[PDB]
Amino acid sequence: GPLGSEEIKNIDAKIRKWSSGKSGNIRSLLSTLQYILWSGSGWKPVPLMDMIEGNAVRKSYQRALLILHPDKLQQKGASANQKYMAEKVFELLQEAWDHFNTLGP
Repeated sequence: GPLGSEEIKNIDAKIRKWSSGKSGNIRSLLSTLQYILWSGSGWKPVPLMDMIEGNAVRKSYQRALLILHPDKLQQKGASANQKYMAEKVFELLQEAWDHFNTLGP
């Protein structure tokens, strides 16, 4: 159910399994979003070879923002649990974006 404890803990666990060994790495997260997002989020898969140069990374990041940004989800009428899942994924994406723009991989 919306914000149900068992559902939320299950979402937590899926996000942990998905993000493991990817945290801080923007390409690792972007290249695998299709494995964590729900159906018809709008995400199109993007292989590592399409996110090599800086502007390609930035473009793919923009696309992820436009899906996962809490304001966009609210505006798209997402469910409470969708918003919860997105907030966790979006936190990971932001942390990785900041690393990309300074240290890289």
